[PDB]
Amino acid sequence: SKPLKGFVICCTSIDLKQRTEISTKATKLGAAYRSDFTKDVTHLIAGDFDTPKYKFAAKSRPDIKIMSSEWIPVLYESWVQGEDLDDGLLVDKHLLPTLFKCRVCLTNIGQPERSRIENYVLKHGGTFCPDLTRDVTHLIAGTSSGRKYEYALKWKINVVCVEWLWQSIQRNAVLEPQYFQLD
Amino acid sequence: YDSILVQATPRKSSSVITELPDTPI
Ligand SMILES: [Ca+2]
Ligand SMILES: [Ca+2]
Repeated sequence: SKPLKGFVICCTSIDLKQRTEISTKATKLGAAYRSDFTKDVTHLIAGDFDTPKYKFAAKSRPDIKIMSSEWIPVLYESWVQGEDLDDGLLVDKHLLPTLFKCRVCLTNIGQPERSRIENYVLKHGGTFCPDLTRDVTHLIAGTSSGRKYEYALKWKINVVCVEWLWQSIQRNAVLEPQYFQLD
Repeated sequence: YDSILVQATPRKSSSVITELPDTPI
């Protein structure tokens, strides 16, 4: 009858057209839809991590599931084809990757730590960057010196300790950089 | 509960045009 009864869905950094598609199909599935991020939101469909909505969910609402943009269209298509939906409602198969849109660079960290960090960045949906460029989102710095570090500061790129990575992975969300500032 | 934690992202203003792109090839 209504597979998404009890769900309350909100979007962040989703283009208006795809937002209307999600809004209409989620409502058809029995969910409620919110344009504002209200207290009763249960699922946040996100197209970026650098938004006030994403940041609030990551900071304060671990109960809220952060979903990729194709979750509702895929779920809707399966239902409208009369396929049988299990209890999970495909939520786990369409969680947004933890490091979605992250481009991670490193400095002042030895081997074998460098190889391990790259492994986990890729495993959680991010891009690993051997060179620092202007579109790097996070520079993991073992200490606050060297050319990568100085130019990250010049270019206004986040500089964090490696605990940013481990705790973002454990939290299943990108955490804000000031929580992981050096010194 | 409809208390607003974070407001919806505002639709961007028209913004005065300052650049016209190279004609695509
Ligand atoms: Ca997405
Ligand atoms: Ca840690």
